[PDB]
Amino acid sequence: TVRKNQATLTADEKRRFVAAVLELKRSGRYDEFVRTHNEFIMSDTDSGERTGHRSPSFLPWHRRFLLDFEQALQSVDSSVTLPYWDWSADRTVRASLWAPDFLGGTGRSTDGRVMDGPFAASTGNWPINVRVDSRTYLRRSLGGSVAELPTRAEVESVLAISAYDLPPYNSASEGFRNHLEGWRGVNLHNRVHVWVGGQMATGVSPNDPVFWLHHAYVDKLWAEWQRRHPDSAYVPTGGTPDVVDLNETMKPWNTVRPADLLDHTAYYTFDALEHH
Amino acid sequence: AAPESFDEVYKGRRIQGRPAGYEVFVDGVQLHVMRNADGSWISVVSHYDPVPTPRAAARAAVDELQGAPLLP
Ligand SMILES: [Cu+2]
Ligand SMILES: [Cu+2]
Ligand SMILES: [Cu+2]
Ligand SMILES: [Cu+2]
Repeated sequence: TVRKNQATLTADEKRRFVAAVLELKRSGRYDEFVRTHNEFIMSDTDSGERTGHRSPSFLPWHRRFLLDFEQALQSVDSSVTLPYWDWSADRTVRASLWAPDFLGGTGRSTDGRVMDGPFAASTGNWPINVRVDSRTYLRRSLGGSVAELPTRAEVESVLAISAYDLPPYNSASEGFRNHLEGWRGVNLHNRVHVWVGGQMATGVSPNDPVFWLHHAYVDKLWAEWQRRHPDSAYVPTGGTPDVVDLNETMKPWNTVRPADLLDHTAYYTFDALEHH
Repeated sequence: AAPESFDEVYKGRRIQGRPAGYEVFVDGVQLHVMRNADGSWISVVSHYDPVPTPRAAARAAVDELQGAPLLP
């Protein structure tokens, strides 16, 4: 019930996380998370209904999506929690993240295929089934399409933004949510997807297990923003067309509101989270 | 006011775009694309990476695909 920095996992925790992810894949459950995410990112538009992306509910929606996935992991092995990837710190291909005992490395030159780790196509254990093209193998090009992951100083600049979100509550917004998402400013969350490349750069980005670790750290940064800004909170707070207001429920669950997801501590804690 | 249509061969592949609110095709297979508020574009195979135009999104898809057929 503690989410830990990936860099701190023990060999046994890495093993159990890998095995639980692979069992959700085998049983068919994993692919439906990939599908859900793609459906939402293909439908979340700036000029219409938007829930999982490009909108204030980007953060609570991914928080609940990650909770669904973590609960599915825990049904296979109750000891497993989602770890997080602090990409401001572990910013090279040399990070133990990308070691063959954890997620495997970058893809080869020719076709971007990941050739090592538990998710390499050659293992037979990670078919890419939910996809936008014919290729059925995990791909990555770490640092190929953008040179650099965000730095801590860039992160700090975003954490300093006091307003949670602003009209028009889309990819054009000023404020924290859209700078954290990355459509404006120095670009945190979007740029990491682009830096990993392969399926992580696409609508079917949960095909790469690093998806979860990236979003767990995005989620941690929301929690950090909250501590920096106890006087700020989720907006909008009612009556906003096409956007999920604080007390409105969110699709696909329909039974939970951003209000139910602001306080992570109802569901989990971090290994380390600074006091305000 | 939609962008103009286009049709060219880019890296051996035919990319087409036309207003619909805008459709893109790679070798006759529709590619999901979306316009951002600021006028930039993305496709489903580059969905976190804004590019200025639909043709730019089509070319980015051809770059991404490395010869692979798109799936509907
Ligand atoms: Cu889209
Ligand atoms: Cu997403
Ligand atoms: Cu994302
Ligand atoms: Cu204070």
